[PDB]
Amino acid sequence: QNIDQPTEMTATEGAIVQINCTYQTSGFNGLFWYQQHAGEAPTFLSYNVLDGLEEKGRFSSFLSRSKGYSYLLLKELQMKDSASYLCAVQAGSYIPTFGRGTSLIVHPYIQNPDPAVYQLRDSKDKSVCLFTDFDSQTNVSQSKDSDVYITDKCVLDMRSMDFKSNSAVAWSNKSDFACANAFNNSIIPEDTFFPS
Amino acid sequence: DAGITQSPRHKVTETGTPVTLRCHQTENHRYMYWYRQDPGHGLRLIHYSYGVKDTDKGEVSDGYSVSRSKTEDFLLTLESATSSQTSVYFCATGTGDSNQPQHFGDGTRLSILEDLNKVFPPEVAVFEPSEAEISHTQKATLVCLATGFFPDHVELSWWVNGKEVHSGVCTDPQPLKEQPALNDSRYALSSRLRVSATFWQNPRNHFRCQVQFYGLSENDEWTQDRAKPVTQIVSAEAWGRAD
Repeated sequence: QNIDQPTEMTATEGAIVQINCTYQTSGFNGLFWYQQHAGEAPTFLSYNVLDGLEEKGRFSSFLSRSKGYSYLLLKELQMKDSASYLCAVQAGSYIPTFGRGTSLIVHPYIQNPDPAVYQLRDSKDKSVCLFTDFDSQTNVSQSKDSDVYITDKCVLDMRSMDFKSNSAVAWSNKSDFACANAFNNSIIPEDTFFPS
Repeated sequence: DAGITQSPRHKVTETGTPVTLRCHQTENHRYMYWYRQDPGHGLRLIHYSYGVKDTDKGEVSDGYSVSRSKTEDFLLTLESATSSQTSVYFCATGTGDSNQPQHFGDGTRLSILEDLNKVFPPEVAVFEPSEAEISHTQKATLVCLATGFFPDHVELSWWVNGKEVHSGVCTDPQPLKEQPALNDSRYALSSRLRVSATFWQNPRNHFRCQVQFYGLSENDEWTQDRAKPVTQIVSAEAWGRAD
């Protein structure tokens, strides 16, 4: 079915995103879109066999048979839309062929950014560094060495406070390591709070 | 859920071991399917069934067999597991129609290793909130680190006063390799739980990070000094502290 779709896309909550898929097949019998949250089950979003734009709530699906082109359009993007989106093209048995999937990363809108880098101390190695409360435009490397580990960013939602925040964690087993230098190979805000 | 269950949900075993994965459904669909999902690939069909005792091959059938002795079950067998059969396996069911979707299970992570001495459970530690965060923001972020585990078959949860919490939590979607250039490197995974400063400032509040690791079982051979890395929960905890 010659299916192609992008590996990854990023968008901000509240925005519109278009996930594009191309295919070429004899005996076209329809195109499906599925959503797949990281391990678990893919779930059906849409089926299109006739040309045109079909609307289903916040999501729309378009097909052009002559171009062998479909897109899934997500409006009013939500954090819960972070997932992979799979294009599948129908179809001895009606079994669609699945595309490789497009991973969509949704960034939160941070109303009151307060970038800071915090040391925190075992309970019971001995410490980690927490870079937190930065705006979603901030990119976190991936360390230079070797002896130090830096996670990707993670968005938490304090639901009752209607409050979301980004963070990344860094640590090392080595003696030289300090939180002041932990995120050096990242471009971090100049006014980044480093206590104390 | 939607009636589809896969068993086991996780498995790690040695090359040459026979492995059977079971897909069970409730909706009595005529068709069942087994897929594998590998990085850089879409779901790829291994085998499918179009009725009781009726099965046929998919694109990646080599190394697998299936059985459909009854409507409700579709069994996938690896007669002698190979390392290349390490994957995430998804079953699905459906009516077989051109214009209706398939219904999927939640998947099974299967790790097949030449050497079981690569299998390690996590160590887990909880890092208490920074007093500087508390003063600057009136919030308190705990961090959990789960370190040194292999394979990546873990589930991390937070428990506050004996009840699982989800609000204010974020767990890394992917683990990091502790030695990125080493084959079968052990992994680390972090999670955060953020609460209000007042909630942290209660010595009666108990915060626990739990990691369930899926490991070896009775039929796997073990000859190392260290404890056999069986399926197990490893946990760490902290208590709040009065202001």
